[PDB]
Amino acid sequence: VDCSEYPKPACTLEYRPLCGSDNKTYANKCNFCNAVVESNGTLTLSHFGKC
Amino acid sequence: ISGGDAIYSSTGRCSLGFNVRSGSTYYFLTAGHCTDGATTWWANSARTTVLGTTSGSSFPNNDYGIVRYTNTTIPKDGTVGGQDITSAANATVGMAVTRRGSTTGTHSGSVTALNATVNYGGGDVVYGMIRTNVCAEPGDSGGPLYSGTRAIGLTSGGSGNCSSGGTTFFQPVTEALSAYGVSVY
Repeated sequence: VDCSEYPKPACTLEYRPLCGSDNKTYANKCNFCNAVVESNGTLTLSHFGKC
Repeated sequence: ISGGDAIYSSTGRCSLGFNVRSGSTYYFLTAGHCTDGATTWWANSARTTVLGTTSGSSFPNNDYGIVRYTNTTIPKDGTVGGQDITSAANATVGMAVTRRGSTTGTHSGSVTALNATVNYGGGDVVYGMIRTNVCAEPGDSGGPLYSGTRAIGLTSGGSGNCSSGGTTFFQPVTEALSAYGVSVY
């Protein structure tokens, strides 16, 4: 995932689940990318869809 | 199926905006970021019940799209849940509004600003947006903003959530209706 433009204050509101390397389901790209910023970039994408 | 209800693409879930028509042809409006790249829409997470097919999409710059119904069986209520919709109107600052979406249900508040520019990043800038104090969460995109019997907008994006509160932005529905020559019913 390209998070090179985050953190972003405003996100679109689609539900597009992503499964992180932390075993948590992120609701969409914008939530995932802000969570990548929050993890100090340790978080990666395990797969597309729910964990 | 009516405004705020779950709709499912091949990759996720958004919300139905309003049911609309042109002559005898029925459609629904939703967000343009939902319709962008999507073809088929389903009524269920199993993707075994087809709703219809994407007929148009305008994202960025705006945030609206339209899906033509192909399913003759599914009811196409001219409502947002129990609320009858009978006209469309432009948003005004202070207007009493309600949003419905497939994640958070029905939430009420007010229009705080008009003509907001919202930069989602990567060249995805939307102009002319309605700003409100109503919260929303992922899956709510595309859901109606309405004021009684009047359709006002379609859920685009926001900040925050329905636990601590937030700010949500909406595509004026009149622009979507004009684009496709459709009307609420």
